[PDB]
Amino acid sequence: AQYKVIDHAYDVVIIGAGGAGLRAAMGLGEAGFKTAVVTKMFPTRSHTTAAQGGINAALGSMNPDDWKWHFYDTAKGSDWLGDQNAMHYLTRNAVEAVTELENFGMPFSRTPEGKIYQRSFGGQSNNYGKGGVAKRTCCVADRTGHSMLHTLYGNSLRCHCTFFIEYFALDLLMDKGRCVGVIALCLEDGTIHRFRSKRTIVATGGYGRAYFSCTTAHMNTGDGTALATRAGIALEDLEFIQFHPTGIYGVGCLITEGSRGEGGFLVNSEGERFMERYAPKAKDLASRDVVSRAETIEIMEGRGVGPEKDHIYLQLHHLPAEQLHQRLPGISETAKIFAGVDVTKEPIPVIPTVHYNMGGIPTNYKAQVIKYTKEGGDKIVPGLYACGECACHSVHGANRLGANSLLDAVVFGRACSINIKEELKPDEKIPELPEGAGEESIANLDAVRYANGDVPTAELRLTMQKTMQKHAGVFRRGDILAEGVKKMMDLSKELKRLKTTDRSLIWNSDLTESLELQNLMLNATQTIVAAENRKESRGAHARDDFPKREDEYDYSKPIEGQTKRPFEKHWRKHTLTKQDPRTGHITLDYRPVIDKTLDPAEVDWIPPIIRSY
Amino acid sequence: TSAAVTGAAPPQFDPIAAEKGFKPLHSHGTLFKIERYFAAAMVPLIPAAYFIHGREMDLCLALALTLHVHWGVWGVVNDYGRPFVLGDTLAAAVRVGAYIFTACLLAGLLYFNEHDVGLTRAFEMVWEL
Amino acid sequence: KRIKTFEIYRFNPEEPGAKPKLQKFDVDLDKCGTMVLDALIKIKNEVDPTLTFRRSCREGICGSCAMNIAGENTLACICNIDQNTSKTTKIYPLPHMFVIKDLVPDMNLFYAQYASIQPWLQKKTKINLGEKQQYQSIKEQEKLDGLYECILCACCSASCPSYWWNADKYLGPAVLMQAYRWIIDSRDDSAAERLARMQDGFSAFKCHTIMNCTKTCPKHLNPARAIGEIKMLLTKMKTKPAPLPTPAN
Amino acid sequence: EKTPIQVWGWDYLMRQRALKRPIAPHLTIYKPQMTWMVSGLHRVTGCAMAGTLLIGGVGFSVLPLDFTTFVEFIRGLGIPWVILDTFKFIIAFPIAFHTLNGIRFIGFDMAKGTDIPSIYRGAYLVLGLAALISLAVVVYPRWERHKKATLPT
Ligand SMILES: *Cc1cc2c(cc1C)nc1c(=O)[nH]c(=O)nc-1n2C[C@H](O)[C@H](O)[C@H](O)COP(=O)(O)OP(=O)(O)OC[C@H]1O[C@@H](n2cnc3c(N)ncnc32)[C@H](O)[C@@H]1O
Ligand code: HEM
Ligand SMILES: COc1[nH]c(=O)c(C(=O)[C@@H](C)C[C@H](C)[C@@H](Cl)CCl)c(O)c1OC
Ligand code: SF4
Ligand code: F3S
Ligand code: FES
Repeated sequence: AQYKVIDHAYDVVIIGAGGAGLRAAMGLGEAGFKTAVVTKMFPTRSHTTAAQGGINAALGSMNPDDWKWHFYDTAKGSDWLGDQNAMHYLTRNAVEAVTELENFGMPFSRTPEGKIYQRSFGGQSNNYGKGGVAKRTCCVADRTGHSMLHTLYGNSLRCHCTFFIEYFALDLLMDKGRCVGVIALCLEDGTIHRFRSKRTIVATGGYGRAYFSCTTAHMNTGDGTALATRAGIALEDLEFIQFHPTGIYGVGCLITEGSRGEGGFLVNSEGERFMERYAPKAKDLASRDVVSRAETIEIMEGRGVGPEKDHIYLQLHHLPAEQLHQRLPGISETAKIFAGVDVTKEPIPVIPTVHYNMGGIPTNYKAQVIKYTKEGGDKIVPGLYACGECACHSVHGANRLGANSLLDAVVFGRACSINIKEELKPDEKIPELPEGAGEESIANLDAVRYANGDVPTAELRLTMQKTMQKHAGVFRRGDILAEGVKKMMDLSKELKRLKTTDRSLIWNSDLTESLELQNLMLNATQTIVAAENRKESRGAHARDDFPKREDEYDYSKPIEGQTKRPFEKHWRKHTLTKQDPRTGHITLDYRPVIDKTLDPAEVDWIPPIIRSY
Repeated sequence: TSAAVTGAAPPQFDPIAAEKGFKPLHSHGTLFKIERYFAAAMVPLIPAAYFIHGREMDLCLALALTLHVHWGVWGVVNDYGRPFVLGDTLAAAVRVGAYIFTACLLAGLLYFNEHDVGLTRAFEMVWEL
Repeated sequence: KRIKTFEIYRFNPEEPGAKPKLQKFDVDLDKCGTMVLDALIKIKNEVDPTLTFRRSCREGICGSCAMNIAGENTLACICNIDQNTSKTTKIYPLPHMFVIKDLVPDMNLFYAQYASIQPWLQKKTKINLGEKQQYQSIKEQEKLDGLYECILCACCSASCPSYWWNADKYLGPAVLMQAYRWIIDSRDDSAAERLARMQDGFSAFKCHTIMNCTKTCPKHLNPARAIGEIKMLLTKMKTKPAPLPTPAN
Repeated sequence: EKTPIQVWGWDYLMRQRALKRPIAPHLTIYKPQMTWMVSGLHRVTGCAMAGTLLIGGVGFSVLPLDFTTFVEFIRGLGIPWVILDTFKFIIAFPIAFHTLNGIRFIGFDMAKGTDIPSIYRGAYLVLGLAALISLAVVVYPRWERHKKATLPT
């Protein structure tokens, strides 16, 4: 066919308008750069707006805290797959990052003395895990992520970041391991845009839509992790797919974990607080990786509720309606509107739902993407960063901590604009593009657009999502997974039997969703193969045939004169899935988890303990 | 071919740089505050009209009705008389015509109370068949 | 098996001088979810993939599905289908918007108009961007309640016939209400000038007070209430500053 | 004198036309409601009254045919009272209503009474108080014109 191409040239181009997306844009613009921001949807539509429970920071507006206790619970939540340098940044900075929001304009809910109101949340406690339960979660009442996205958005207008709304990032501009920009389909007029820019930043959020059931938005197809898979980058920890404990039984939309930090709890068939048994001290505020597994067993064992005995109840109706107004307003409704529940008189239909993706594109403590052969360490990939849900500094490791995520976008999104006001010197001018620069990007678009074939873009997804949900669930075994990865991979062929109908350019939703599937398969696959190979049980990932957490020692027997287990035979290590998207096959390798802090002098590396909440 | 023209940044607003040169304060505020207060002072006027009659009411019914309506049909004419759909000259021409409406209504009313029965003896008459 | 029948604005802009036709779909309410959006994804996947529109969140929170269902501007995503199969529910894109395609209106105006109102925090003396929390007592921030939730779906706006007619010059419900949210933020010192921006006869005062906008907001907020309060600021009554960061702050 | 934004606003409208893009169906397709239709009625009355005050005002100046001929060149084929006592009702209502809804609209202008219940009350207690007065102002002196038709004593 025939297509129309455009060129721009920018300093820095950001493929995402998330929380991470915009905090970069706005620190980078206010620093004074030619910023382009490219997003397939208008920035208030980004998933970050869905965020509910809030954002973590030790501000102690409720009871004296230390940013270090937050660092702790974060490493804990990480299940020691989490790079502690990364988490050190996350937690010291959180105190400021969050405060900066208030100064930006975020209508934080209030203590009587006008400090930012803090709720309890899942997985946090004072005193290096030996106090009470934490009140360190910050929140605009109930729909916090929305208020932050609209705030981060508001401020994005003051810093001249010429926005490129409703363009679809196709592929990275690759010239020998260095990134020069992106190439986008413009929705509004089917034209194609080539972004020559010194740097690139990928803030595309997660891939929850790779499942039959997720809390995520229809747009979370993780095109970022494709863009970079397709530019020859290797992705990590894909297999760590947090299932949120409290997703609405039917339609699958998040009820906040906040509901629990305000005093709501989980209830079985005979209605006993069944976490007062699964996690004596933390209870219904245990980390999500452990509460969602806790829930799933009560099911298989018939203590479920409903007409079906296959989801459970979240009970809020005891709490005084005068606190359900101010503390949980937005989900009093999103429950009433979707499940018929007046949250002051009955419980809410909730089942674990695919929710967040620790997994993403490998990054050092400065948020710069990495290649890594066993040999010459982890080599930087120049001109490319990434942050938020979609990234993998692993500030999360095996299990995301509640409320860390918005913080992990705001913080590292900010750590793009700080770390680029660093090593970008006002000389090194606007990189020029290779001849034929992504001609193969558009050749794919064409292939897809006229895709004759016999399987609908629609159906294909459907069956992937359905397998992916059956085979990569909460509890995974070698028999389920191994056949999964065989099914899945016959599917990543069906793309050469794919079927569109909408032949056009100007807003072609059929064609973008087919691109969106194409990506989501490169996501789907690498996820389950990683999870099939992981012979351990740690974080969101949990095996029924490898039930022990497998580490370089054994942190029950007090280490004293144990020989270290060899790096091959233990799983306290990252998973780098590397796929060529043509053939569509994957080959693994394993980076070591970075254990040391950013500054040992300021605080100490918190060493692997018993994962017990 | 990826062999075609270099493009331009998309038409976007820029609240700050487009702020710099364009700072006049011409607040329609004060004017609006009155013409409500006016229709708010037109209230006791209208039921007094059911009751008190004759050539002295007549005058300042028509004198006060005029002022409300002049503004009214300005308000109306500024709405539907979109310069988009009308084009610039033909939109001045509905805006001019809106004073020609105001001015006329009055000549017509003034006349009516002067050489016909007046409004209050009109509203008597009709209310008698 | 009860078969509900939909009627949905179609526009194809790629076709040479094409007219906007209204398309007829039936859908089986038995193999389809509860809301309308559900039914829209059904008809794209199952019947006709060319049926184009905007969608995300799916939980009433982004506003991307805003369109005109059974006469009213509301969120396709949290809209129950008319359970009565003898009626025939029919769907249109936000009123008096320029349609790019099918259900997708050129939102760009609405968006720029937002940008106008300078929707960030501003103070009379600079302050240290990463330092302390500006005091705001609970009672001050209750004023922003009714206000911050706005998802910017543009339902209100595209429902206000003022906006239909003079979109160029009238900011319109959604957008105004937000500006107000910035003038009674007890923390924002630009009350003064932020009011100066919408002093003229069209941008602000072109509310002939119809009330269509509050009736249609799916988020059950109230834009009129604000506009009202703004008219009061443009004329008689005042914004009132905050009690100072009571010390130990 | 256009504010920075409205300049831009105009330019948009220019593009959007040059692009031959159509306009999303509005009043055609938008559902009848007690919000806009109240207002619209407030419109129609407002104008239709001033409408009369012109084709009436000027009407009679620039014509021969004075208003007192006009009352007779109608009562001269006097139609049964009920018909006539409806034109009374129609003539009164527009004033009855536009005035009621008037005080009302000002409330809305002052932020007052702008919630959906106290709005719909508004609409009814006005649309009510009008139709009621308008009939009670046409029918009450058609009363003392019947109580006098036969004087009991
Ligand atoms: C899913 C979710 C997550 C969530 C939550 C509730 C829900 C339902 N509640 C949270 C909470 O209370 N506290 C918290 O810390 N996190 C919470 N989360 C997680 C969090 O919201 C997200 O995981 C994270 O904020 C995601 O934000 P991020 O900026 O990283 O990315 P995004 O907001 O999800 O949106 C991605 C942007 O990228 C653009 N994009 C994606 N693909 C493309 C392509 N193809 N081309 C162009 N642009 C692309 C999108 O447009 C979007 O702007
Ligand atoms: C106490 C008596 C009255 C009050 C309180 C009143 C109130 C109002 C108000 C508040 C408006 C708002 C303007 C707008 O919405 O743009 C209006 C409009 C208008 N009025 Fe009145 N009104 C009264 C009587 C009348 C009468 C008797 C007439 C006819 C002669 C009239 C003619 C108009 C016209 C032409 C408009 C234009 C705007 C529109 O139709 O929506 N008014 N009125
Ligand atoms: C503000 O007053 C108004 N009130 C309205 O009911 C309204 C409308 O919705 C119109 C369909 C009704 C209007 C009076 C008609 Cl007769 C135009 Cl053909 C309208 O356009 C309007 O002007 C903006
Ligand atoms: S006021 Fe309501 S309907 Fe309008 S943009 Fe805001 S949320 Fe949407
Ligand atoms: S509909 Fe428009 S008239 Fe005002 S009441 Fe809402 S902005
Ligand atoms: S798509 Fe988010 S509102 Fe319906």
